Amino acid sequence: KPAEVKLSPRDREGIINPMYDCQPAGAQYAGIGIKDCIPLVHGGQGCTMFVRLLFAQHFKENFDVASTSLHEESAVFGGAKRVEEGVLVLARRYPNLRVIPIITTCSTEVIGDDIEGSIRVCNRALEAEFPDRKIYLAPVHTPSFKGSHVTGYAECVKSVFKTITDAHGKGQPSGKLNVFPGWVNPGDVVLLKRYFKEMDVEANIYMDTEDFDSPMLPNKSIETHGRTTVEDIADSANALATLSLARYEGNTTGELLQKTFAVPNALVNTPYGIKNTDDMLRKIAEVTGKEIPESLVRERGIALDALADLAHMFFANKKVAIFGHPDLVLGLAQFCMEVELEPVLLLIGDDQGNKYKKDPRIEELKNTAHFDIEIVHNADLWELEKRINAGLQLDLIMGHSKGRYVAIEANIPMVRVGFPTFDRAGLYRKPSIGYQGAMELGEMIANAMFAHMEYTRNKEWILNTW
Amino acid sequence: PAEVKLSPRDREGIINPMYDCQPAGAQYAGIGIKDCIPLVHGGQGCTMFVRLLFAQHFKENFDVASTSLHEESAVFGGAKRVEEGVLVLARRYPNLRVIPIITTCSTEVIGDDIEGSIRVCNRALEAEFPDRKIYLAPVHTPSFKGSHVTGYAECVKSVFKTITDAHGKGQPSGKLNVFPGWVNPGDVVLLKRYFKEMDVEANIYMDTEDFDSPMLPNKSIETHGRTTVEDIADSANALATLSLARYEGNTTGELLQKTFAVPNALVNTPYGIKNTDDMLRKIAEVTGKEIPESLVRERGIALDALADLAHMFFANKKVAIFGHPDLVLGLAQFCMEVELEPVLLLIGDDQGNKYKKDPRIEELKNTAHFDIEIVHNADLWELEKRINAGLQLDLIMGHSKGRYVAIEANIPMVRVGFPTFDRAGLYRKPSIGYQGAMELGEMIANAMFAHMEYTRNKEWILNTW
Amino acid sequence: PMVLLECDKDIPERQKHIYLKAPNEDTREFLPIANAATIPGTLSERGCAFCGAKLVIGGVLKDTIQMIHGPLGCAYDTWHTKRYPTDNGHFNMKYVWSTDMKESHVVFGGEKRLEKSMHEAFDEMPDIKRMIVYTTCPTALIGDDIKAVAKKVMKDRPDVDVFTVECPGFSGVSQSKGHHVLNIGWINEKVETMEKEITSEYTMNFIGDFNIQGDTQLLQTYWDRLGIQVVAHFTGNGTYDDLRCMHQAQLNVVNCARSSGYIANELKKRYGIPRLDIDSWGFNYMAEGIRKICAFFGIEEKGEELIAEEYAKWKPKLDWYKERLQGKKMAIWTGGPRLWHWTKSVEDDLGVQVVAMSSKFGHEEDFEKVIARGKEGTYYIDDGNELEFFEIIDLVKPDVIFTGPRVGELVKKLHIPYVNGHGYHNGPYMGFEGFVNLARDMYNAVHNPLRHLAAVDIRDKSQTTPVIVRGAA
Ligand code: CLF
Ligand code: CLF
Ligand SMILES: [Mg+2]
Ligand SMILES: [Mg+2]
Repeated sequence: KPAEVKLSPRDREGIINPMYDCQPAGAQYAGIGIKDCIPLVHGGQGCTMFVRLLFAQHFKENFDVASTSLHEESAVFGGAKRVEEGVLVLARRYPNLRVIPIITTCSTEVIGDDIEGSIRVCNRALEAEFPDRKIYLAPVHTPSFKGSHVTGYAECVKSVFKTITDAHGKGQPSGKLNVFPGWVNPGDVVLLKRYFKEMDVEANIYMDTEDFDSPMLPNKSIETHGRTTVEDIADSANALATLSLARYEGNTTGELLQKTFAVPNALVNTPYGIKNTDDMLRKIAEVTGKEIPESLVRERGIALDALADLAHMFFANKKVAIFGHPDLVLGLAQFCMEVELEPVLLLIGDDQGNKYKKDPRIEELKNTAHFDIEIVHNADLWELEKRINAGLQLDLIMGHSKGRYVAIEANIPMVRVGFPTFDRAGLYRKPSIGYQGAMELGEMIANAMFAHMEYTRNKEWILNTW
Repeated sequence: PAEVKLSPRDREGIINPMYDCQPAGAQYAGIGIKDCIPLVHGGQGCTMFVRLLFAQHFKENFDVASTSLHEESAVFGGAKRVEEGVLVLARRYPNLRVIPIITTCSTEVIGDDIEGSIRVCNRALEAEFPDRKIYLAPVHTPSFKGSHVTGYAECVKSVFKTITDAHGKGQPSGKLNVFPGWVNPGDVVLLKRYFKEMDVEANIYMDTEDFDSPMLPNKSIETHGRTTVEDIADSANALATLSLARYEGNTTGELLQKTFAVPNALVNTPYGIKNTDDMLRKIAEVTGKEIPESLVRERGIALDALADLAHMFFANKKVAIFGHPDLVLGLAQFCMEVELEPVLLLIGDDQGNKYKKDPRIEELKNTAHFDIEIVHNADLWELEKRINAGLQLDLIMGHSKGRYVAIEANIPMVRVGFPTFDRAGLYRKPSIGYQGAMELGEMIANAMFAHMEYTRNKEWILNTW
Repeated sequence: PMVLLECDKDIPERQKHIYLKAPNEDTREFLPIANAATIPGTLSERGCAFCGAKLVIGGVLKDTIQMIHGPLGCAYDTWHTKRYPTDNGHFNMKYVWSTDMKESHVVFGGEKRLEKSMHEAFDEMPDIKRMIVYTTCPTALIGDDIKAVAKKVMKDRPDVDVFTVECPGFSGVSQSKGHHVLNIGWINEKVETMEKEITSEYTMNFIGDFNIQGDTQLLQTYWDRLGIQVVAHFTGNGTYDDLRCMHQAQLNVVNCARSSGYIANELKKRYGIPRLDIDSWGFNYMAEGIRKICAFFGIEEKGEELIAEEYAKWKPKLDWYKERLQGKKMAIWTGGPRLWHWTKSVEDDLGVQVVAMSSKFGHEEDFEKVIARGKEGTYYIDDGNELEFFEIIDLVKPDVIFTGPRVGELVKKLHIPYVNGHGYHNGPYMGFEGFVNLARDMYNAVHNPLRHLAAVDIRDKSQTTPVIVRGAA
């Protein structure tokens, strides 16, 4: 019987151990990458404060997000005045504020507050009070009872781009690429910037989160900010092309810019592993007419050299489970097979299965795998734990830190990937995409296995002459 | 009652040696030179075992040849093995330029006249290859003194003497000479970036970046040192020498000062924040170039990362460190910056009379609030035995030949120095500088975190730190 | 006087919330307004009422499913964020449960979705027999009757017991309302529904302690030495069924009078159980609390033996830290009670001067206590916000801030060290040993080479890089 790649839904109505947060959390993440932006989350206070804590867990940094502080009165009689006051209190106390994504929650979606109407009120009020400022208010509809933080991220990026480009329109061609890498770490942004620099390609990376890893400086200044400005976003209408790296994390903004401004959008496989990075670089060369540089041939070759020290010795035939954002899960499954790992269980955590079934990377796995793969959509992390309890034999888990107790108790080595990775130090600074990222993922896998061999006394003497 | 004490190993024998012998270090020096194949004059194991050791650390081949001393040479002398070995190398490797001729215990005991063989071979090579120049450097490395640390330093010095003797002083280059010592490719990459950002021209001796070589579409082999004859010859013409390692190349900086009046500046090896700061201040002093904002920022990113770890996870934790002397003393200082307590420092060779004078000892004596034992002439059994007698350690920092000590004692361990064969990719990860301090601190934390999970020691605490 | 901070010029209502204590004032004229509505858009530190019920109180229990009836985010957001170990492998921290509400359920109702999720949770973990169901914003808004659902599930599953809490996030103004609703619901529905064996002549409940980093387990070593049976811990390292037995205790010992005073008050009213308020943080406070407990029970000598042994074990180290922490300036920016439990204990036992305090959700009661115990020249802030924290730092220049991790990571940029005033650094912090642990973390936070290094600008030719000499007790 031939290997089979099977998609299946979670068979429970409820969730145990959710893989993702809700849409408003992802909208907050999109917004914190914008310079001079403070998102305003219209709903109860937990919807803000718990998400600021989540970002502190992943990045070990503070990010500014405000609440409208919905209380009983507003829950019963309507929350428009909480929005309106929150926008004015922000503008009054933050003189440099320029962008406020107004992010709905379950509460304010259920009660039907008219966000666009509150924006008209606020625009009137702000134009009267602050005639020399322009503040962009973007309506972000993120009911938490649909989708997940992945969809909320995509929705917020799209809404902010619509708002800012509606105001500025199309103008002087920039000669630049738009790049939507999706939900990646600062280290992934650093790597992409280097690739564009080495290929002599001007690009804006949306959002530019490099400075989330901010210094502690002699002058005590706070630099923990997004670098993407209003001007950068507005300039997306003028780009040569859009490179979208993540189908579920920004491609819809690339599509919107194609429809509105005739900026051609190029969606490529998210660049996890060697082939996906090669194909991203080929697309960049195609759209720009720029040559792929020797420096990237060399980085690729150093990655391959490193991975060749590991694949048949330590990885071949080892079984892997992967969970995280869909672009990351599918991309890491392809990386794993390049290094002879066998990703037998892929878990994707939300209600977007109608889309996942059409992802061309599913077909790519069907056409390559020599082992069965189960892809569970609408998955929770109990879907992983229960399968291990029932006898699934895994050699490795790759996923975010909220799955840590599954791996710890099952005594399975885990590599921390995706979001949030709070239970190890410095991972936000490590690339996972590109050639360097493939190398650093493979070496994390090996080093996790090596430590496990030592702790379990499983042929630990073999780590000498590999 | 607050005491940093130096003491020797109390046993005559060794169990579990920390370092290899001098010839191994001489080989390591030589493989960082472009178009160099060292020739190790002695029995075959003295070559082959060291080529294996380099493959363990780097996961790469390096070319080193043997003179294949056999029984007849042990009775009558081995000069003809040297002479044959040089010609066989020159004839079969047309691009070869440099041959350090490294002695061993055998060839030191029997007293072969290396300098006399070099005169023979220079005459032979000049006759046979009129348009070629091959530099033969005599490297005296008896294994019954010193260690691979001393052997490295001796080979660097001899090669520099040989090449600069041949070319002398020329026109000022405006460059620095930099002797980082025995460091990884990742350390070399970091230093090159620092000099680039500071707009300082420098030669790094030896430039081992390309030891981490690609697997390329054209099947080209690039696994070579980048330091050329011309680079070494130009050391005579430098503005100054920056020596980062007292025991690993400072004597070459001094030789260049004595011979060519190139002023040598020895600084603390740049492990940790202060030592990196002071290195950059010396560079600025000697060059007149300002320290760039980019290095203030990298420093600040390192401090930010280390501040997430020091009082939460590191404070009052007891550390043992072993490795090369410059690395051990430098890492002890780094440890202190992050609130770790390096209570046991082990240095593995007979150079105690020098180590007692090292100014970093005094820097430790004036700062530690806990007793520090520095064991010189140490072996790794000195660590295991102390643990067995009750020494409580939270962390070991050292090279991979100590792994079983840590594994069996159930103590987390960060792999530093040479060789680090039992983890992947460490040769590519800086340990010096600001980024290196950050990388070291995060290895320490991540080793502790994994240990907490495997041992179920408050593993729930890794959520909101 | 009351203080209008510069950053509050356009929200001048904040003046009523910030008191700077000055000589000769009648403090009754200067009590901050507390427990009032939050101002939108301020970056207030407050959380929601659901948080106060599930994260803070109910979720501490070791043997109970925490079924959050709502969309998935309220569950995700209350998981991997607390440090309340148990003695059963930390079941409470490993899991969280959601009904995964969808749009259909908003439109047509979520009661069947909850019912199915409850049966699934009990089926997936057959050895777990207890559950708390919480409402969240949208399930409250649509009127799902979770008590009726729970009643039906209990009829269908005679092996289980379920408690319900109606605690949407928009209830009240903060976490506080969640405390209230859970306390009152528990005493009205579940107290006096079970009994346990009484094995001591001396029995108590310990009310308002949540086992942060093992605090409860450390205090239990005292009660075991004294021969006192704890009927129930509310809720540190607790079980659902122990809480059903609370009416059996002879004494209620209260630490967190904010979150858990409600149930102590109702237990006194209904059962006659006296309420004893203590401070279980602070070295000399802990001794006073043990002496009060022992005086109530008539076991004064046993209490003196315990205190003498604990002083001999820990007071020398405490005094080592006091010598080095004397005069250091501290801020406490936490929920509320730790302000009044810590201001005078760090002063008495460590010589530390608390110069600024902020309470997310304290009531006027909490401000009465903190101002009574606190210094002149200190700022007392109700419902503080981020820009106020910066201005306060500029006014008082603290050497250390006890606050949550995110604010700690903010103030790090200003070269100010922090200790986690919520989840601790290296706890526990209650009891005799715990105050030594607190002192140690404060010492290592402030006497930290990295702080000194960060201040050096290597470009300044006039500057060198210092070496700092530290110590250990
Ligand atoms: S104030 Fe509190 S945490 Fe907020 S929703 Fe309300 S009970 Fe809950 Fe829930 S799913 Fe996400 S996090 Fe909100 S938008 Fe709704
Ligand atoms: S051929 Fe064999 S390995 Fe060589 S010495 Fe001879 S027995 Fe030994 Fe020993 S100490 Fe070092 S490695 Fe040599 S130079 Fe002497
Ligand atoms: Mg290699
Ligand atoms: Mg940081």
